[PDB]
Amino acid sequence: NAQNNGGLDPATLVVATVYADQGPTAKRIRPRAQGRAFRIRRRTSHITVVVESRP
Amino acid sequence: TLADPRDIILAPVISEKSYGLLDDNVYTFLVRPDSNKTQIKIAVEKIFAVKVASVNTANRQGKRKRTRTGYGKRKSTKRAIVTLAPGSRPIDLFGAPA
Amino acid sequence: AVPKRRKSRSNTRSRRSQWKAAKTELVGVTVAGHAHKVPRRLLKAARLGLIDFD
Amino acid sequence: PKPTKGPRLGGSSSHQKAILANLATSLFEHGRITTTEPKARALRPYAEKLITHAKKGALHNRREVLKKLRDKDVVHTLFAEIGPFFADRDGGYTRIIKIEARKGDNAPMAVIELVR
Amino acid sequence: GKRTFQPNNRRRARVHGFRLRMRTRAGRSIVSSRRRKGRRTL
RNA sequence: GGGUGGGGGAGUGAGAAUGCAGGCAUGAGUAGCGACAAGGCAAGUGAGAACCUUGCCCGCCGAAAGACCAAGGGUUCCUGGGCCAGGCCAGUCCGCCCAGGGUGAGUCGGGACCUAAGGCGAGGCCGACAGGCGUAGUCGAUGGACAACGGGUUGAUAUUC
RNA sequence: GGGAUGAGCUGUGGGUAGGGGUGAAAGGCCAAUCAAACUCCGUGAUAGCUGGUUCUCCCCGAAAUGCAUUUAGGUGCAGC
Ligand SMILES: [Mg+2]
Ligand SMILES: [Mg+2]
Ligand SMILES: [Mg+2]
Ligand SMILES: [Mg+2]
Ligand SMILES: [Mg+2]
Ligand SMILES: [Mg+2]
Ligand SMILES: [Mg+2]
Ligand SMILES: [Mg+2]
Ligand SMILES: [Mg+2]
Ligand SMILES: [Mg+2]
Ligand SMILES: [Mg+2]
Ligand SMILES: [Mg+2]
Ligand SMILES: [Mg+2]
Ligand SMILES: [Mg+2]
Ligand SMILES: [Mg+2]
Ligand SMILES: [Mg+2]
Ligand SMILES: [Mg+2]
Ligand SMILES: [Mg+2]
Ligand SMILES: [Mg+2]
Ligand SMILES: [Mg+2]
Ligand SMILES: [Mg+2]
Ligand SMILES: [Mg+2]
Ligand SMILES: [Mg+2]
Ligand SMILES: [Mg+2]
Ligand SMILES: [Mg+2]
Ligand SMILES: [Mg+2]
Ligand SMILES: [Mg+2]
Ligand SMILES: [Mg+2]
Ligand SMILES: [Mg+2]
Ligand SMILES: [Mg+2]
Ligand SMILES: [Mg+2]
Ligand SMILES: [Mg+2]
Ligand SMILES: [Mg+2]
Repeated sequence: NAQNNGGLDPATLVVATVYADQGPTAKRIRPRAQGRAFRIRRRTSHITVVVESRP
Repeated sequence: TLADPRDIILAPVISEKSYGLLDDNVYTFLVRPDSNKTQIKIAVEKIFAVKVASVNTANRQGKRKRTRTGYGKRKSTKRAIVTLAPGSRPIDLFGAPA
Repeated sequence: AVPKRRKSRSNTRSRRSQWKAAKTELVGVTVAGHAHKVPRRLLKAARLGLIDFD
Repeated sequence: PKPTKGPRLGGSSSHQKAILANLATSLFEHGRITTTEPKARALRPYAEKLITHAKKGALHNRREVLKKLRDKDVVHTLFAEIGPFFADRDGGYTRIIKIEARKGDNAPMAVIELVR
Repeated sequence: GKRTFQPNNRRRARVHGFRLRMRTRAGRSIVSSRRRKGRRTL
């Protein structure tokens, strides 16, 4: 995106900020011993990257 | 009031197996699900003016399908496989040459 | 044994921060005129062309 | 050779015997094998000793090799080509090269092959 | 290690079926009350 | 959609009930990933392969872990697709998802034949009512009687074609 | 480890139902529940017992004693 949309130089790009936030969580069931039922969480992420051009 | 032989036979069956049996001169029809073999044989003879050696039948249940949250079922059907006498005129299905 | 109390934020974070990936070191390789970087243990494979740089 | 220190490959040691023999057969048949690094490191001296028997090349050596290998085609090719090819080299008939690990279990991989 | 439910369609019908429910006034009331509640199956 | 004032009326105020519902933490990137038969190499496919396909080695069962039924299940069978859910990992694979196709009987297993235990039971007897029991009768196989064998063929049926 | 031609084991079909059944008898079993099953209704059973009871400020401010009690961890009257 930086090189195409912004017309920047790829050799100057540095990963300025990057982080991973939480997405929605799906819930499942794992059967355990003696009629117990435990919950299993399927987590997802939102990953955000901001590259910037600087000498 | 009056009975017509054409109310028993609904449609031909169009498939690879059916096309394979056309080469043998055996025809497959969907019949009304409460008819019997003798009735189907009489009806075919009357309609297509042809000799019939034997008629075989089979029921088939409908498939279950789910659309939004719960299953739904298709209709059950009864197929009739009709083999002609050895030397009778072929039946022209008018669009099923095989 | 069961945990008697829930851990405070500070105590949870002290132990949680020590779970981390170790970073491997990369050295330069010139194969087929192009320059790449591979871990030093894969130098022979890179020079013989057994490494797939995708 | 020197026995394994620690748990054997593939479970028991009756399995390790077969693993080593199969790896040796494949190596002599193809000249080059890709496998996990521990298996290749365990294979190296095992295969070098068979090559030494083939270099000696008598009927007793052939019987001794047939003790471990079961593929007569590979025995024949080892006694006809690999032995005479290495007649002028004093050990070090194989070479191990490390490769990128594989997905699934991140097992380290290596290739073992004869020198030429 | 045998469990309580051993399916058998003929026995299920002969023990809980429509013709059995309709043979006694208690079963007739059961069918009527399931109708009143609006059940799919009686 | 609100403010202020005179009045009127309240499902009018929560921190606690091992309270109820929903979302989310701590334990914690921890336990576990379900038999003590065992996997490996080469090639392929593919964006991606420990697990999919092909070949060859190796190993296990073999009074079964092989081959047929009954009950039960209900399309899970075959072909062509699919790959964000599921499969205790991954998956290009699948008993998962989508579409289409697929089950052919005078003789096989049942009915249209027979009855057993038992059930229902015209009249009937008994019982304040509700109802109980039962004759004639009629149902009720797990039993009796009664006619087919061998080969071939499809991706999927075959003592059925 | 016990029995393994017997008072055997087992399939299919049937019968006995709650103060009732069945029991080579242990109060055992009768759908993971049995010194009287389960469901719905009476029903929002009752509990001298345990718990809970939600905004504010101003004034005053105790008792844990007597008598009686199928009473003594409850209540009535007095005292405060
Ligand atoms: Mg269970
Ligand atoms: Mg009409
Ligand atoms: Mg025929
Ligand atoms: Mg039929
Ligand atoms: Mg489907
Ligand atoms: Mg040792
Ligand atoms: Mg291990
Ligand atoms: Mg042994
Ligand atoms: Mg307001
Ligand atoms: Mg007002
Ligand atoms: Mg309120
Ligand atoms: Mg609150
Ligand atoms: Mg609370
Ligand atoms: Mg711990
Ligand atoms: Mg573990
Ligand atoms: Mg497993
Ligand atoms: Mg490969
Ligand atoms: Mg399949
Ligand atoms: Mg998937
Ligand atoms: Mg997965
Ligand atoms: Mg009467
Ligand atoms: Mg009666
Ligand atoms: Mg009778
Ligand atoms: Mg009958
Ligand atoms: Mg029978
Ligand atoms: Mg088949
Ligand atoms: Mg019964
Ligand atoms: Mg006692
Ligand atoms: Mg019980
Ligand atoms: Mg009772
Ligand atoms: Mg009682
Ligand atoms: Mg009352
Ligand atoms: Mg004061």
